[PDB]
Amino acid sequence: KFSPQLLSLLSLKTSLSGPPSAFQDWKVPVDAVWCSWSGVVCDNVTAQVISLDLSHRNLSGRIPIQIRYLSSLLYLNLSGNSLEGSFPTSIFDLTKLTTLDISRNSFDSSFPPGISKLKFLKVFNAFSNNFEGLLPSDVSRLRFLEELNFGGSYFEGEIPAAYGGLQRLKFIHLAGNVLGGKLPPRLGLLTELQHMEIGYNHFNGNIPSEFALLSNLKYFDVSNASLSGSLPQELGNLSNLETLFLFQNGFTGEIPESYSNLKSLKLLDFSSNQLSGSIPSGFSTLKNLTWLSLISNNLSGEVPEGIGELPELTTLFLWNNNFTGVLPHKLGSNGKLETMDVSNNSFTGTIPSSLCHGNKLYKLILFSNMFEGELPKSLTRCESLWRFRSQNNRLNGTIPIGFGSLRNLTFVDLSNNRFTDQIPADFATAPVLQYLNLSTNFFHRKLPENIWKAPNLQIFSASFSNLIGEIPNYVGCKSFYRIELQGNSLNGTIPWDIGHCEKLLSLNLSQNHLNGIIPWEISTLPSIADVDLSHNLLTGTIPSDFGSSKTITTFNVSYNQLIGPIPSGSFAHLNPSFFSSNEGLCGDLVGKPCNSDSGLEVL
Amino acid sequence: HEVPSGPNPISN
Ligand SMILES: *[C@@H]1O[C@H](CO[C@@H]2O[C@@H](C)[C@@H](O)[C@@H](O)[C@@H]2O)[C@@H](O[C@@H]2O[C@H](CO)[C@@H](O[C@H]3O[C@H](CO[C@H]4O[C@H](CO)[C@@H](O)[C@H](O)[C@@H]4O)[C@@H](O)[C@H](O)[C@@H]3O)[C@H](O)[C@H]2NC(C)=O)[C@H](O)[C@H]1NC(C)=O
Ligand SMILES: *[C@@H]1O[C@H](CO)[C@@H](O[C@@H]2O[C@H](CO)[C@@H](O[C@H]3O[C@H](CO[C@H]4O[C@H](CO)[C@@H](O)[C@H](O)[C@@H]4O)[C@@H](O)[C@H](O)[C@@H]3O)[C@H](O)[C@H]2NC(C)=O)[C@H](O)[C@H]1NC(C)=O
Ligand SMILES: *[C@@H]1O[C@H](CO)[C@@H](O[C@@H]2O[C@H](CO)[C@@H](O[C@H]3O[C@H](CO)[C@@H](O)[C@H](O)[C@@H]3O)[C@H](O)[C@H]2NC(C)=O)[C@H](O)[C@H]1NC(C)=O
Ligand SMILES: *[C@@H]1O[C@H](CO)[C@@H](O[C@@H]2O[C@H](CO)[C@@H](O)[C@H](O)[C@H]2NC(C)=O)[C@H](O)[C@H]1NC(C)=O
Ligand SMILES: *[C@@H]1O[C@H](CO)[C@@H](O[C@@H]2O[C@H](CO)[C@@H](O)[C@H](O)[C@H]2NC(C)=O)[C@H](O)[C@H]1NC(C)=O
Ligand SMILES: *[C@@H]1O[C@H](CO)[C@@H](O[C@@H]2O[C@H](CO)[C@@H](O)[C@H](O)[C@H]2NC(C)=O)[C@H](O)[C@H]1NC(C)=O
Ligand SMILES: *[C@@H]1O[C@H](CO)[C@@H](O[C@@H]2O[C@H](CO)[C@@H](O)[C@H](O)[C@H]2NC(C)=O)[C@H](O)[C@H]1NC(C)=O
Ligand SMILES: *[C@@H]1O[C@H](CO)[C@@H](O)[C@H](O)[C@H]1NC(C)=O
Ligand SMILES: *[C@@H]1O[C@H](CO)[C@@H](O)[C@H](O)[C@H]1NC(C)=O
Ligand SMILES: *[C@@H]1O[C@H](CO)[C@@H](O)[C@H](O)[C@H]1NC(C)=O
Ligand SMILES: *[C@@H]1O[C@H](CO)[C@@H](O)[C@H](O)[C@H]1NC(C)=O
Repeated sequence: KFSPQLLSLLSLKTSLSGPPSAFQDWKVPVDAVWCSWSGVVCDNVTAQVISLDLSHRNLSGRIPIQIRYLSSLLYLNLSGNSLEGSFPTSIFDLTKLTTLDISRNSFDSSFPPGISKLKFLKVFNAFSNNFEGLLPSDVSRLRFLEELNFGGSYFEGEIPAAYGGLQRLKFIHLAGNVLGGKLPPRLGLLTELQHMEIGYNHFNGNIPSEFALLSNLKYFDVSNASLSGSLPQELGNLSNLETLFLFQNGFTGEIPESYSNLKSLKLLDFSSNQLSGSIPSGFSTLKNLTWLSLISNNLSGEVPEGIGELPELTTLFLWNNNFTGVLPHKLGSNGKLETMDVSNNSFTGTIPSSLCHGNKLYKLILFSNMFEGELPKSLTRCESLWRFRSQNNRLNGTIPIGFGSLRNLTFVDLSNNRFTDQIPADFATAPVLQYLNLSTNFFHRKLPENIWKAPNLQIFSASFSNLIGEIPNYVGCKSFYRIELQGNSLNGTIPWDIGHCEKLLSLNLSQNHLNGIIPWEISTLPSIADVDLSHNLLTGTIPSDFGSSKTITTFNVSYNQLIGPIPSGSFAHLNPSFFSSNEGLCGDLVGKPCNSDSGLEVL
Repeated sequence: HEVPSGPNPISN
């Protein structure tokens, strides 16, 4: 016999080049032999290949023209290879084909015209290839086509409007090409369409009113297209829509109140448009809503209170608008809230007490608002809290004491607030706390005595909050690389054991009342870069050890009263501003060279 | 090539 089936398959084996693992399975011993081969599925009756799965075997080369001899083939998967060059027209001769997967290859040049010859093609996946030029208009002739994916190539030009003739089509992914032009409204006529992904192109004009006609549309993503203009209000009619991504566009005008009808709606993202308006009060009614993201628009409003009662809402991103009024105080009460960032607004009022109600909230960003009152003590009982940044507010009273209990708490910025009294001592207990900024607050008290025992604290800044008393004694100082204490009343000597902070980079002790000698242990710090000791009561001589330090960049000792020679060393080329207002300092830099005798002040 | 999907992940 002469088996076309065998000629075809063996042509495939010789023409595609891959590791042994690929075609080693395909062998002819010395009786319909190919059906036992990897990814070859015969028809139970005819012994013709009805399915060929060649995917994800690193293989290169060109498809041989002999592939047309598998004339019973319903299923061809070449996905996830290194295949290259023009798409072979050979494929278009397999006319019983149903699904064809070309994806995650590198196929180049134009797409070839034969595709319409596959009358029954249901599924076509070309995602992530190298194609250029126009999308093929033949696709519009595929009557049974359900899934079409041309995303992730370099296609240019307009989406062919004739596509809107594919009335069995449920899935169109065009995103991630260079397609231009206005979106053809005829696309709205696709009746069975549910998924539409067009984003990350460069388009013209708006979403056409006619897309409102897509009765069954569920997912709609067109982002980082250059779409602009007023946001079509007829879209509220899409009652099955559950995913709407319009972000990173130029849409203007307001949010049509009609959108309160998108009742299946789960995720909604309008980030980074210019959308000025306010949130429709009707949004209370989206019961399945989960993601709500309005970031970086021009919206100005009051958040509708009903959003606090949205049962399924998990993430809420309102930042970089100008909202006013207060947050709905019922907010966290659904026990599903996970991240919330409302920063850089005009919000006022108290922080809602319920935000963590279910212990699922790990990201709370309130900063650069007008929030007032005390920090709800419930935040200290929130076990999932990870990152908390509330600075630049009116927050009040005393910082509640339960934060060091929190096993995940990493980043806390409480600065630029009105806090008073005492700095919770469990901050130095916090197991993972990496960054703590209490700067510019009004507590008049001393630092927690154990503050430098913090295991993981890298950046600690208390500057310009009214601190009194001495500096605690730097015992662990395990992770600290930035320490900002300047602008307080701290008294006493600088602790001798500052040497224990091995990873220290920047140290600002400026603008205090700190007396005594400058500890030489500073110069034994391996990595120390910025030291600002200025505007203190420091006396005595500058330890000569500091000229031996090859690592140190800014050393600002000015407006103390020190004496004796300035270290010669790396200090030689240092900014002479650093030694000013010390009238007993001596040396070349300050232009009063040194008395040389037996008795000096050094050693 | 890769194309992005899902919601805008800008963060603070
Ligand atoms: C570093 O400063 C702290 C406090 O900060 C400064 O306090 C004074 C010195 C002001 O000039 C401001 O610049 C700062 O706020 C010093 O520690 C503090 O020391 C206080 C006494 O010097 C102490 O007060 C005492 O109060 C109790 C009762 O004291 C009796 O006397 C007071 C007036 O002194 C009187 O009104 C009262 O009715 C009593 O009869 C006393 O029993 C307390 O135990 C205490 O000694 C503060 O409590 C204490 N504060 C802190 C935060 O430690 C510190 O001495 C300074 N050190 C150096 C080296 O100067
Ligand atoms: C611990 O917190 C401290 C205070 O919370 C931090 O120090 C302070 O930091 C702020 C800003 O981070 C700084 O104020 C600046 O803010 C204004 C806004 O600057 C931006 O906005 C303007 C218009 O609003 C715009 O043109 C620019 O984009 C600009 O970037 C400025 O107008 C203002 O003049 C100033 O530059 C404080 O000066 C600064 N210092 C103090 C003492 O508050 C501190 O950095 C932090 N520490 C660590 C380690 O994180
Ligand atoms: C062509 O072959 C492709 C690889 O052989 C195949 O892609 C892979 O298909 C499976 C589905 O069977 C996916 O595997 C997992 O998908 C989800 C999570 O994404 C899980 O819930 C499933 O249980 C399953 O384990 C792969 O993600 C998918 N992609 C890759 C890169 O492997 C295509 O489906 C084939 N094409 C056709 C038309 O069938
Ligand atoms: C907070 O919001 C304002 C406006 O939304 C931001 O201020 C402007 O930022 C842009 C881009 O950085 C600048 O070109 C403008 O000059 C700024 N305006 C003014 C009046 O300064 C501000 O950057 C936002 N803050 C954050 C952290 O995003
Ligand atoms: C955000 O909106 C508010 C309005 O609620 C603007 O706030 C200022 O309001 C005062 C009166 O309280 C007036 O002086 C002005 O109407 C506003 N200030 C200015 C300088 O115009 C606020 O300016 C808005 N934020 C912006 C525009 O960045
Ligand atoms: C703490 O914050 C609150 C609110 O800003 C202050 O007390 C309330 O607010 C104003 C002052 O801003 C008072 O006139 C009200 O009578 C207070 N009650 C209510 C219900 O708002 C308070 O002054 C702030 N400072 C503290 C407590 O030290
Ligand atoms: C230590 O902190 C002081 C804070 O005052 C820094 O000096 C000031 O720097 C700001 C810039 O943010 C200037 O506007 C002020 O004029 C400076 N103050 C003075 C008195 O000149 C200083 O730079 C910090 N040092 C380091 C190493 O970070
Ligand atoms: C938006 O588009 C531009 C160019 O098309 C790209 O550089 C940018 O990364 C895109 N934004 C995102 C989030 O991918
Ligand atoms: C929603 O669909 C129908 C149109 O046939 C009607 O209820 C209404 O006019 C539509 N809403 C609009 C156009 O805003
Ligand atoms: C969302 O509302 C729809 C109405 O189309 C309903 O079928 C569905 O049950 C709701 N959500 C969930 C998670 O069930
Ligand atoms: C803490 O964070 C980890 C991830 O770092 C997470 O798996 C865990 O659920 C969190 N624990 C609590 C109590 O929230």
